[PDB]
Amino acid sequence: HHHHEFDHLKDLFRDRLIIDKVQRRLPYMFQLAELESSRAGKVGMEVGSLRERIISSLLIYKFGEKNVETDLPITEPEIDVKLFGSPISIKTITGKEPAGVKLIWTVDATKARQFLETWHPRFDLILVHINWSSLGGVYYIPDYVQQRIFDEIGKDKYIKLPKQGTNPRGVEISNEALKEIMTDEETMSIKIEWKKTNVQYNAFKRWVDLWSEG
Amino acid sequence: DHLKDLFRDRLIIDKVQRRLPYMFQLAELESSRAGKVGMEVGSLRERIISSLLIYKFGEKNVETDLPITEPEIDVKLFGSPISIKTITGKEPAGVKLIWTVDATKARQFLETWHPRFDLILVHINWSSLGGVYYIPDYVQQRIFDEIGKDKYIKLPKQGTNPRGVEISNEALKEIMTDEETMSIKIEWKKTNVQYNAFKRWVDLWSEG
DNA sequence: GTACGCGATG
DNA sequence: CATCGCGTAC
Ligand SMILES: [Cl-]
Ligand SMILES: [Cl-]
Ligand code: NA
Ligand code: NA
Repeated sequence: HHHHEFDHLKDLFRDRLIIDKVQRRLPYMFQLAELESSRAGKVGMEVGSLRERIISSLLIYKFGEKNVETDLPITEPEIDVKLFGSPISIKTITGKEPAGVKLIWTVDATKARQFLETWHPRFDLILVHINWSSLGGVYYIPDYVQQRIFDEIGKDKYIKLPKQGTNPRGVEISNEALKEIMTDEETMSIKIEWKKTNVQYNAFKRWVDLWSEG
Repeated sequence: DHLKDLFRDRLIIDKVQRRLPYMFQLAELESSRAGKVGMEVGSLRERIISSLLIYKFGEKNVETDLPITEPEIDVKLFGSPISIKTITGKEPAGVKLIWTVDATKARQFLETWHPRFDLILVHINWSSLGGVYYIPDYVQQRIFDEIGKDKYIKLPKQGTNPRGVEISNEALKEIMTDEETMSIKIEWKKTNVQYNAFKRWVDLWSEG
């Protein structure tokens, strides 16, 4: 179709046109996502679900709709999209460096410990490190990189349980494990300067107009 | 806060009955994956209800500038906080008062919380009958006073993977069916509407 | 009944 | 160190 771009993830990350489009436009697209996922200028966690659409759409752009399977139930653990049948986890995180990234959105103490004792990395990860007005990047972290680090340090150092007596939102990858998987030689990245654009937008207008018309 | 006006104005009621299902269907279409609806649909439904308030009562009288992580309060109407909640089913069940699963913090909530704010509860029942309910703070408080915190508030069940502290189904039934609660009946009829979530973004990648 | 998605911000 | 939003479906 007319919106097609003229180890598949390796190919994506080395494609010069993809690199240029991501560097030039990912900030703008992510800014539209946040403008649609906020209230009083504060961004909701649900922005992640919209950013995920944007990243899956990059895959469709390069590889074609026939080769990207987006039809995964929204509550599926980990896997967000498949590329030529191969599962991909997408994660997004804002900060000077990524911190506190979740592996599962479970807070119950018993279920969290069950996860710690059973989970290991299985899926290729696309991690977007957002750092507004500064430098971040998008990272392709192969399943085997995650497995290497997990094998080396063990579950008890890789996985951080929710802290009891606080109000958290899930089981996290440890900050040390995250930094190690992001910086492995076999991890690929596109660096991004997250420059903001003067784009505005009132979330309520569409709906007020639908109430008012006719 | 004049919310009773919305529930007594025949003309606005008619627009709500004719248009709420369509708008809520769009919200679901934009909050799904593989045709399964995400919890975040509630945040978009809330925007639709706040917009109804803006239309009925005026921009000047509806404050929407509340942080997205504010507990309970979603909007203010003539200065008065309003909680908006949405729920799908044959009857409303398992509705959250706070999105805390931690056992200790959930207990603390149980021990300290009481109803304070007017509630707009939207009961969605696709292809059947539901409604929009205005449940005044005083109705919630009266039921809470009669049955007590331990019958009104349901703690997250330990050893399961839930999402928060709930109003009990007993309490929800009582506040919904109270004589002083007002409602607009809604026939939740689906409309033929085509939409693809990814198209916008694929097209922007191509244009970019 | 019980499974589960999405991180930003004090 | 910590705080909090949003229910569906299975
Ligand atoms: Cl991960
Ligand atoms: Cl309530
Ligand atoms: Na994800
Ligand atoms: Na709400």
